[PDB]
Amino acid sequence: ADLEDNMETLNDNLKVIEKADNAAQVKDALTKMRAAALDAQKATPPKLEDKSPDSPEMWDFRHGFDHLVGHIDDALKLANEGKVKEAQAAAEQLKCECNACHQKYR
Ligand code: HEC
Ligand SMILES: [Fe+3]
Repeated sequence: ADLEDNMETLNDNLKVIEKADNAAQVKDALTKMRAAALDAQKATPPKLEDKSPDSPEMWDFRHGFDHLVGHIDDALKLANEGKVKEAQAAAEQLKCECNACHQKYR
């Protein structure tokens, strides 16, 4: 999918998590978020469309998704072990990282 769709999916699955009732629901939502984040990593953001694929901006962009996924991964662990409330908190606080990349490249 293209970058905007993947970003909508992250934003929407965050909403799924915020109102989820059990760890299985949070697990599936974080799973779809992880895939979308790595899919978004393969795109080129409009602001960087005419930079080299190997530019420092493009690698800071791509590395942001690695960093996001690392936090999703530990949130996923919590949900895998039944910690609904902690995984929800871990998930909602991803917004800090969302906003940090947005300030630079959105
Ligand atoms: C950089 C590594 C990013 C991270 C991490 C997140 N986002 Fe993002 N976002 C990024 C860019 C470069 C853009 C612009 C996309 C474009 O094509 O113009 C966006 C945009 C969004 C949007 C708007 C989507 C749209 O319809 O135009 C949303 C709703 C959004 N981003 C949400 C979002 C969330 C919830 C994130 C954390 C889970 C997140 N983003 C991370 C770059 C990056
Ligand atoms: Fe970790």
